Amino acid sequence: KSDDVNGRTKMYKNIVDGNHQMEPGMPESFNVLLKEIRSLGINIELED
Amino acid sequence: MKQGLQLRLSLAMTPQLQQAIRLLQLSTLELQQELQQALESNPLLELPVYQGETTQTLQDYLMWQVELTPFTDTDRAIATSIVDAVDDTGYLTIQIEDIVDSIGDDEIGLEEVEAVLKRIQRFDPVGVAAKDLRDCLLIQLSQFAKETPWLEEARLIISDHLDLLANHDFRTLMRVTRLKEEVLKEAVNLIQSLDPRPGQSIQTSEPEYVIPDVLVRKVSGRWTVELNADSIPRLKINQQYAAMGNSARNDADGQFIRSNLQEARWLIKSLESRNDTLLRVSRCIVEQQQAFFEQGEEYMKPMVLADIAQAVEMHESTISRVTTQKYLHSPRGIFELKYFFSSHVNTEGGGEASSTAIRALVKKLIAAENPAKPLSDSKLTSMLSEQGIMVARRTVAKYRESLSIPPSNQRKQLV
Amino acid sequence: TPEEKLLRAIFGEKASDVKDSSLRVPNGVSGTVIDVQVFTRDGVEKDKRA
Amino acid sequence: KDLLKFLKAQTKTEEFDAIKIALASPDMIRSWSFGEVKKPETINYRTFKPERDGLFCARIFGPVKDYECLCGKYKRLKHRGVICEKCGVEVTQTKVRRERMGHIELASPTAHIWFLKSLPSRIGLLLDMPLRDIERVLYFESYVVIEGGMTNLERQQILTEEQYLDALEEFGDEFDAKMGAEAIQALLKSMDLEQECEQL
Amino acid sequence: VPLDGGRFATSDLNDLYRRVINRNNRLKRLLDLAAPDIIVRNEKRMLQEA
DNA sequence: AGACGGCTGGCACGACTTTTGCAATCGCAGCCCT
DNA sequence: AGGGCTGATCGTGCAAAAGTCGTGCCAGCCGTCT
Repeated sequence: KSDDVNGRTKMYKNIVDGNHQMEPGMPESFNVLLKEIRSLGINIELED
Repeated sequence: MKQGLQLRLSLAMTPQLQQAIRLLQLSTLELQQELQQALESNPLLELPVYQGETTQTLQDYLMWQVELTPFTDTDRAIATSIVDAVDDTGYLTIQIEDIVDSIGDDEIGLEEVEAVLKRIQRFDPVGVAAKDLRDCLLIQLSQFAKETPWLEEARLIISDHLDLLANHDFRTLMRVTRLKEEVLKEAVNLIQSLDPRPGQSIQTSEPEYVIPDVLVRKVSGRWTVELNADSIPRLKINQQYAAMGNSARNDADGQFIRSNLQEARWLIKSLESRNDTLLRVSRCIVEQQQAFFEQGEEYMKPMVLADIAQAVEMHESTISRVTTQKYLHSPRGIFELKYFFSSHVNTEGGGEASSTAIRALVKKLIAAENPAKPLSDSKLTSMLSEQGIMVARRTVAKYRESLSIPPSNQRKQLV
Repeated sequence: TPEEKLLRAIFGEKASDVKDSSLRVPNGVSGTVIDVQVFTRDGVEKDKRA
Repeated sequence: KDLLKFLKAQTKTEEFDAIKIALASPDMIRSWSFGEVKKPETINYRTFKPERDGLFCARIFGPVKDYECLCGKYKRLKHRGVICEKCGVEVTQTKVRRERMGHIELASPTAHIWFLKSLPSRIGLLLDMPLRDIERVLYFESYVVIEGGMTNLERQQILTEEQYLDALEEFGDEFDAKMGAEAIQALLKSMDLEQECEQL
Repeated sequence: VPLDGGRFATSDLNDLYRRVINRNNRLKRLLDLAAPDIIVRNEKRMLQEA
């Protein structure tokens, strides 16, 4: 229901195909948060 | 008169400063960039929140249709490649062979690409990717109901009689297609309502910007003009810097401050003089172009650069410099400064006419003509000579080319 | 633009010169027009049915 | 490019666990950015096109709305990663414009306001200096001394304009001092950590 | 975010970058011209406050 | 079915436009060469 | 002890070659009527 660009189309496809299955992805708002924090002299990144 | 020498009292080589000042007044928005560049060097001169809403953009609809439609992974890639080759009008920009080459797959064949293109053509609600006006017309006819008047005749005409329609060779089309006389006009009219360039409906964008520079309008019975206050740049001498330089303890620093102040003062004076000269030139131009300003383009006086130069004390070179990328807004609209100047055409009654006004009158006459019988260029020349053209229709032909007027044969069409 | 020139020779009077910017009622609004008015600045006298 | 894995490559995300945080470094900032902005111009009203070397400019921040390059040539999906010569622009999706940050060099040094301004003075607690001194020296009106052990002067003490001039007058070119953020930067780089930690 | 259509008029994000960019450009250009210490220090303080 | 005609487009020529490329001569005097 | 001579400061055009159009003028051709 959110900013996840790759999720809305996939869920519309699954619903019109009658799959009722979920694929999470990762919200774009968190990417905006990361980009905004990195604008300040503060390093933030995602580990594995 | 009487020969003599200097018996009572009464010029200049402008250097790089005044030379660049003359090189200024070429533009306004660009002048701001140069002014900022100089001011950088000169140190003594000084939610509900509106965010973009996504739109279909005439391509997201195609992508959504591709996603919803069932297609193979290779078919999906080919569909994406086809969607890449799209146009605002709606025709495929790149060739099918170009798409096959861009695919870079030995398997990618012309047959599969054609099948994908055919599926995509019916995919979107608007018929698109036809890559041919004939193809788009065929798609529209196929979408149209079978029970249509002269539908088969219209389809046959669209098939291979496109050239006959292009030249408006109705007699040739009737002779070749063996179509019914004055009845094929119904099929032609039906073909006319086929929505050419269907994709362009999804495309919508406008400039909504004129960036006016001058404002002249009629008031109290006379035209009054003024420079746009917002558009005119302004420079201010840094008072703190001037005070520091005046009381600078270091002699070298004071000398540098003095040199910078002199340069800044010269630049400011040059900018102010350029603005004032432009205002005066615009006022003088309006004084003589009031007829075109009020009555319209038809009442445009044939004017030359020397004509404007005579009314002012500046030279024709200054006129050309002023008449460089300058747009003035008035009640009539936004027009370029150079658009005022026009050619002089000899005319009956001794007067001379502006070639722009002559072309406007020619266009007005041509538009107001019987569609069955289009006016000949010689006929139009005679009609304008009835108003005193004194033209040989070659200049009329050039003006028609400027207005993209079609041929008399081409202009004529079935009533 | 040979394609556009051909289209204009075929259809014409559009030539893709203008885009549709017509004023259309937003969705979910049904009604009857009571009256329209038009205001034109001085200097323009189009006044087709003003 | 086979064009069958390139589209599959865009839609991918990592496990992305154990998010960390740390102070940034100038090298990391340079690595993040692709180009440098130099002009305050954002958009031109003459052509409605991205400016050159500025905000919203091409050759930085990525391409424009389409795969079409700004110059006009190399406008098709047939080109996937090539960069044109008349215009340096990667032919990609437009969404990448939201993932490319820029950089400005800022030759003059500058302190970070988030530090030395919260309740604990990071600069103050690093240098054992009062806040008043740090903001007074941050604005070119305190002229703190940097170093100099030969002179009878403390390493970190406030020396006003008159004081600085007279100190340089009698002590000569020995009592080195600065008045800007570079003073703080030098005082902070030219100090050990383990030795002061052991002393404390 | 164009309001009038003619002018976009960015605010709260770009005027600040504009200020910093022009001020840094003026300082960098001026620093290479052996400017007096007073003016360059004042320009540096302007840059820092920006 | 070969010629009339109007169009169109190439060709040319004086007459309006315009752009760039110049950057003159002038009175101080102390220092360096002879 | 006397000459050379050195750099400060200065300045809204124009003109000259080039270009470039307005206008007319010629050559062909195809739609057509003969």
